[PDB]
Amino acid sequence: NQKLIANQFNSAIGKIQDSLSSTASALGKLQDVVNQNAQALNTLVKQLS
Amino acid sequence: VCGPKKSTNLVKNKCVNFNFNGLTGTGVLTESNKKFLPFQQFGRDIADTT
Ligand SMILES: *[C@@H]1O[C@H](CO)[C@@H](O[C@@H]2O[C@H](CO)[C@@H](O)[C@H](O)[C@H]2NC(C)=O)[C@H](O)[C@H]1NC(C)=O
Repeated sequence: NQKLIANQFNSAIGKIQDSLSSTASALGKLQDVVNQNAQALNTLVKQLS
Repeated sequence: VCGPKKSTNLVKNKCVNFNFNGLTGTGVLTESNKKFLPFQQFGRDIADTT
């Protein structure tokens, strides 16, 4: 089934691109880290006031 | 209503110790395009600094 398997693989990769390029939430785990750090710094700066 | 203080010239694009109407700090004074309203003398940052 090598040809079938290669075709399914190639298709699956194309699906990954379609998901990643259109679903912003797909990378929420990394964006959340950035957001937490940004909040920590914004909080720290605002405290100066 | 300001005290008996003699003003000096303003020097731009260099680190200076400034005093504007009693407001002091250290920094570089540069030209800007900030649209202050006729009644606004000072602008502020997130930290409430000038
Ligand atoms: C196993 O499933 C795959 C699909 O996941 C079958 O391959 C498809 O077969 C149809 C015809 O019935 C074609 O129109 C598709 O283009 C084929 N897909 C791919 C990726 O080649 C495969 O025939 C099935 N095998 C068995 C034994 O049932």
